[PDB]
Amino acid sequence: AVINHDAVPVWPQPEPADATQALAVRFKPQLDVVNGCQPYPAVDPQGNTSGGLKPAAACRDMSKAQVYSRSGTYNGYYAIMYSWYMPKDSPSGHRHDWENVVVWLDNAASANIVALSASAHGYKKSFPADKSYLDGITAKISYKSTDHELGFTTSAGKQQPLIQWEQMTQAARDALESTDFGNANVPFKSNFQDKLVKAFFQ
Ligand SMILES: [Mg+2]
Repeated sequence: AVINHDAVPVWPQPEPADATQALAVRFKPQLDVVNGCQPYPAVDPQGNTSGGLKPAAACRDMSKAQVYSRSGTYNGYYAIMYSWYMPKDSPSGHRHDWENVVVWLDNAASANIVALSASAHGYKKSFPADKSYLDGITAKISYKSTDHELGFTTSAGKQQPLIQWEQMTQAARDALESTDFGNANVPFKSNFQDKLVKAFFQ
């Protein structure tokens, strides 16, 4: 069920069990939280989910940091979607926030970044990928309200422990599929392919 936002444990990053999981670890992006909440854990292995916060002192604890990913393919390219949960999106807003960036690769072996798509109010798209947004192969993402949205940045960011959709318990996947996050939507549940279509760079 729903538990207190600050009581959801950080899911430790496991060793990658296969090449899908190792690749998502390798391309884990950096996030520069300019304003608003830090990323928090949204789900635990029993399928309890975050109750969020009613619309930053309650969502600034760096020890709660977490990032999610799901991998797949679309239209001949390889996609790794990285997603963050924030307990609220309140520029002065609503309970819960789900944001995601898609790192597009030509294929999972060559693993050349061909484009980046960042969620915003649709998707901002950097295609061909602007190298000033990459630290090596590490995309530099911002989280900022001017609603809080993702964007690309040249500023260095921070990283979080990654738990992948492919590494979660079934209870956690079921909870992410079924839970009402209100104005926010999990972008890597059964809508994953639909979101990749919207993120696609043409
Ligand atoms: Mg937002």
